[PDB]
Amino acid sequence: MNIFEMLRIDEGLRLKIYKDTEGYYTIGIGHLLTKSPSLNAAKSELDKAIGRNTNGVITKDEAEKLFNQDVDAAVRGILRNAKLKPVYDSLDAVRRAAAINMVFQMGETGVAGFTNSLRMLQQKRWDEAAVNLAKSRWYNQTPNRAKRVITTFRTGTWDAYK
Ligand SMILES: CNc1ccccc1
Repeated sequence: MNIFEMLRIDEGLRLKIYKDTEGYYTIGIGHLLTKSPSLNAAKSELDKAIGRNTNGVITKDEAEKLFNQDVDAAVRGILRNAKLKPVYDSLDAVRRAAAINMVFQMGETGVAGFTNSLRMLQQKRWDEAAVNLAKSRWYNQTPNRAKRVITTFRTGTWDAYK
């Protein structure tokens, strides 16, 4: 198990444009295309990302390419965020994957509002952090996925993904 396998489980793989849990046009392995309610706008974003006229359909290779870029961009974003970087750096590799998972799902900004969880995670108060993390819109809207990510934060193991 690793960050790529973890997010592949949580996000799935779909080669046609679909709506994510929030109703936003998405493709591949959780690659958000747009928050716009326009399908044509999403197809435009897809063509831009892939570099060809896709007509709402991509290959597995293309999906995995976007997935690579998205994971890489999530990590690089964390490291350029003044609030997230110190907490991330303080974590072990397993919990770092849980950190990337969150940023991948809700964006950098969404996570930065977990100020109290971030502090508990840096202090390594794992049970407390796990309790605080679940007191969120994130947990309430996606409980099963959030439980897995929180368990990873709590334990520093891959038990929730086995
Ligand atoms: C709580 N998730 C998270 C995300 C990014 C860096 C540290 C922690």
